[PDB]
Amino acid sequence: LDAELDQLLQGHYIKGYPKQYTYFLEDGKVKVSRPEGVKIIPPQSDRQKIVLQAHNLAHTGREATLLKIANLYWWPNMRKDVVKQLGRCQQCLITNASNKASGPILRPDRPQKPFDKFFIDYIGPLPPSQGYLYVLVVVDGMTGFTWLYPTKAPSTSATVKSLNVLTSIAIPKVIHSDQGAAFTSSTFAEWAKERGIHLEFSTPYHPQSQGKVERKNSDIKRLLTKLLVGRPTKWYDLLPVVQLALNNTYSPVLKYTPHQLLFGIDSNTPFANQDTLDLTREEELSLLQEIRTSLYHPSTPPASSRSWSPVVGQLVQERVARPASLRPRWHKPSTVLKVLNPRTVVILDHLGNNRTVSIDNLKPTSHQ
Amino acid sequence: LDAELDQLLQGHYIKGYPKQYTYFLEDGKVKVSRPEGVKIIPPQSDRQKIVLQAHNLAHTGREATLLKIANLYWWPNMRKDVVKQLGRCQQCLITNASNKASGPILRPDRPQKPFDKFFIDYIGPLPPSQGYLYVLVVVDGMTGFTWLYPTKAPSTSATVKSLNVLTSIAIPKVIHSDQGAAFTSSTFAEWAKERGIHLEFSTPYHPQSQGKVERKNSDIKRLLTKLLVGRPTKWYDLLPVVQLALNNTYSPVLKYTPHQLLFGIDSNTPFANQDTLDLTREEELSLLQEIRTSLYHPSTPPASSRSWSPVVGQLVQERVARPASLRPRWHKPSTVLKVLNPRTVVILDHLGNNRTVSIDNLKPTSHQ
Amino acid sequence: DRPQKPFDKFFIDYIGPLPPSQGYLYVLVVVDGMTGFTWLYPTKAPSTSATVKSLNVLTSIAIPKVIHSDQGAAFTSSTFAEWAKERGIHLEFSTPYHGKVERKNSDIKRLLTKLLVGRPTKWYDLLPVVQLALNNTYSPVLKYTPHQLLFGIDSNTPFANQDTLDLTREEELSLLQEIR
Amino acid sequence: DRPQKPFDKFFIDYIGPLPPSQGYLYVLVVVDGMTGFTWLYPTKAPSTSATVKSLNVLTSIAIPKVIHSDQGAAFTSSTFAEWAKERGIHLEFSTPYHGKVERKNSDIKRLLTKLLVGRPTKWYDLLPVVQLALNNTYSPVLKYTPHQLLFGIDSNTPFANQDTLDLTREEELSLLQEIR
DNA sequence: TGCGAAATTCCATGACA
DNA sequence: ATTGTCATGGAATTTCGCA
DNA sequence: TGCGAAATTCCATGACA
DNA sequence: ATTGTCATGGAATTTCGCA
Ligand SMILES: [Mn+2]
Ligand SMILES: [Mn+2]
Ligand SMILES: [Mn+2]
Ligand SMILES: [Mn+2]
Ligand SMILES: [N+]
Ligand SMILES: [N+]
Ligand SMILES: [Zn+2]
Ligand SMILES: [Zn+2]
Repeated sequence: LDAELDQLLQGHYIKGYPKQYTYFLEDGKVKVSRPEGVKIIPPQSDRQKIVLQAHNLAHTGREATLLKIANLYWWPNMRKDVVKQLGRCQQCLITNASNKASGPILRPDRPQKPFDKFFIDYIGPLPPSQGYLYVLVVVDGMTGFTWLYPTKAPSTSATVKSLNVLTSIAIPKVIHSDQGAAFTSSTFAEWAKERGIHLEFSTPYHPQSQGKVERKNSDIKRLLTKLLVGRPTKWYDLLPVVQLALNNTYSPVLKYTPHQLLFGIDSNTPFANQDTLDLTREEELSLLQEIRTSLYHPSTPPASSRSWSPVVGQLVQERVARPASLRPRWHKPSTVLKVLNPRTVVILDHLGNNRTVSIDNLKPTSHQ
Repeated sequence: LDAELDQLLQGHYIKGYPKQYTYFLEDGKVKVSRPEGVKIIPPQSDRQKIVLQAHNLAHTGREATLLKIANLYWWPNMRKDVVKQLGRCQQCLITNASNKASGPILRPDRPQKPFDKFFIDYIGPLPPSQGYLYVLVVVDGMTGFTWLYPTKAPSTSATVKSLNVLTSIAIPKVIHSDQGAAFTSSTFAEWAKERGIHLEFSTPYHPQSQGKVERKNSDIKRLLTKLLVGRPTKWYDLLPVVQLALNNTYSPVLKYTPHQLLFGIDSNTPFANQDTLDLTREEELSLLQEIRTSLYHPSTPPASSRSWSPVVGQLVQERVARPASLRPRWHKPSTVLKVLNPRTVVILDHLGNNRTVSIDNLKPTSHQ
Repeated sequence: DRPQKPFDKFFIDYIGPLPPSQGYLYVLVVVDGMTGFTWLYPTKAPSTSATVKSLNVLTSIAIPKVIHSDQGAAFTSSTFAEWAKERGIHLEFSTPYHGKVERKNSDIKRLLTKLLVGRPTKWYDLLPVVQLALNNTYSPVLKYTPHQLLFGIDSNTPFANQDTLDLTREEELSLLQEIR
Repeated sequence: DRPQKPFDKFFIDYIGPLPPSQGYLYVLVVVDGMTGFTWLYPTKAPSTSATVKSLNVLTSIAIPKVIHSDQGAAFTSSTFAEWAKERGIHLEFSTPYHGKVERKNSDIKRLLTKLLVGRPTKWYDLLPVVQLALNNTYSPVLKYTPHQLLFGIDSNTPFANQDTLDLTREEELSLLQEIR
């Protein structure tokens, strides 16, 4: 109000308003001679409404908002008031993009043993082949050894059917998957409990988390493609061929096929490696245990120059999953309960539920 | 054949086969004692079929192919034969991904004058509003000044209707668009010829090329979103508001609104800039010509460490546009006729048609 | 006193009734005072709402400080009053029955007649070219065309032939044939 | 002579007819010679094609150098001959009417009976557990279970109770009740 | 001829397709 | 026959207000 | 204790979602 | 309650074959 502006008009000094300038009255308002021109100094009691009207024109960020205000007004520390507003505009907070990258990816340790962890996932739909439209892909964590089962749907029941056949060979400690209907259903849960299998789940909408299997899907599709060139897309009869082909293919970085990681000896397939011909099986298994421990493990990459890591109690926003046309891409702000690791957090989604969430599906709410 | 292998068995030296090793016969085949073990040296007349069978198992690249062959065989310069095969496998060439990035983007000069160039494009479909489903976005190249027209379809006829209304203000030299049905039709062509407007087209499937307008679409949608928060998505009545809002918004880097670039003076809208109050219109227009020439222009960024630039006569492959499920993502190899610029080429698509194409839709065929 | 700028004042007025053209009967004429730039809008009536509908399009591009009009029914209604107040546009009325602007209004009436003759129905489609003409026509007073004054540049459509504008003998008689 | 490895030899044979279980009547038994690892496949017949269908699944995981069988009809057909030649699998026949492997074949017949009793129809569903059992059962000869010999590791399902395998009095009489 | 804070500029990030 | 663009908001850098 | 070429390893790029 | 991955094919680096 007129409070602070009065003493200013007389010429006695107030903190914030530089004394070297000349402040006067004209047309009813307090003005000031600034190098860029003459600007109205509104009363503090007016400043909020102003910042608001300016920002609201096109819902602009800091500078683009400031530049409108600086057209008519000047007051001390303008951006501070501008930013106060931005941090309060529900509409900008939930609609704007982030301009801060996720922190650098973790590279989890390779499972130590075959059957310690399975990654599973569905591929499809695909062109119908013999009435089948999907492929269930199971990928052993440690070996990369992969099983494929053609299905009619990505259903719990088709999953159970296939895994009963698979587990006839061995039972895994853990099975990891995404939060797909087929895997989160309680029917599947009970099938797992019934066998002492622990179900592990990827944070929501974060397929990197099943990276092992997503990545294997790529090869599966790539080789199916090559094989079906200029033929009609009858992929049903090729699953068995692709399974075999891939399980017996060298990873250039490991110098081992998944089959060799699984069994320590090639079977009767072409170009079978013969180097352990003379060792007894036991000598073979002993050399296989050593091969398994000394495999290459990638290291976490350098952070990008403008990343953020999550801090307990930080205000953050989860990404809207399937956002409707012309609706916000972000949820309202929520609070970081617990940092499970630099790339995974538990947030209270201010409903409020506990959610475990990847930082790739998060932005740090702007302006504190 | 037995030719070269014979002299080898006796112990007299042949080029390529290191003399320090011992070559012998056993089980009917020529063998050799290599540090990793004993390997069959097949006759040159056999080597191709071998590389082929190995590569064909899972259609593997260089190393992963080599490692299969090295299980049974050794011969001089194995990878050379491996690579010869890879460069001939139609199926790998058209299905594999590239592992070489496009060269660094060009930053074209800003049009010199308003109406020198329009970028145009359609947004939609959107939730129906008053029976309208699209928005025609016209963006003047130099100013960023943008016009919006609600349409029922992204049709030639709706385009012509809208641009007749727009061109009532001025006629542009050039109109640039993508190769959308609505703009490539001859009805549109004739509408352009009828007015001395030159039609310019983005290379196929390369929206960066209409970057100006694509980018403006983002703001249009972003502001429509903010404005429709918690309301039903009635966007028809908001187009006029968004047009105005955006045309009068500062670009922080230029420190000018598109409106000011267009007219050199703000109109009666909030926070109108008053700095040229005292100049005559002519003094204003003179200062506007100077503002227009000295605008910020980005510079081409640094090449990424593994990029390729196109060379006349190079074998390259165009990306398949809408590739069916389990079909190749690349077309057969074709030849670079002419390098229009480091990011644009004319290729003979071995049908053969002339096509002008962005390097972003190209990979350099592998293995020469 | 501060020199005259574009957007300082828009002068509006209706022309018609005309012959029906694609369902339309009138023209709302908007002339910027400083520049002499002309905008035309076809309407079905000279009503407050046909005015508001049309000015809404124009005021999406540029908003004038002041609108000037005669005391036409359309412009003196309280609806139209409300409409302007909403936009901080000030209304200004020439007194009942009483420069650069008035010449433009005359030009429009005349240039229309020059082309409606022979085809009194095709005027809707001609409104775009009519405008480009009007706006790329040299002012003898100022050295410049309204396009140049508006945008600070030459236009890609100069009307190098400042034209007859005048009704020839074939027309005078076929315009006196249409009237009968 | 080179020591014996897994995949060196698969021993196959049919068991049945059994009581109908979900449409199936037989079991194709595949036992790896070196490891003693067992794979079981339900079939509707002991035919070349039920064999080929089943081995196709198994030979998607691992291909044996040699298959060994009796001179069963299924295995001596030229179809089955063709099938193996295609895969570089060599066929090997025990002479008509004539170690580690034979014990396994006995175990399977016995362990099945131990559970089919009371529920002669539910065997299809039990084939998975039957296998895990067979393959996580300690060999007294070798220190190891076939799982360990196959994969070079302990399994997450050890069958710590090497079990009765023997028919009790309640069963002996209800298996003699089923037969009547 | 130098200090603390404010104003400005820089620029990586992401989204338009 | 052609070619990426730019709002954004923390950080880095420059300028201001004062001696 | 050093040269030319071959073999191997490195690693950015892109695609699975 | 959880976490990216790896085939690929030019380039960079190491090793080999020979003195
Ligand atoms: Mn009138
Ligand atoms: Mn038998
Ligand atoms: Mn677009
Ligand atoms: Mn997936
Ligand atoms: N880990
Ligand atoms: N350019
Ligand atoms: Zn806002
Ligand atoms: Zn291939």
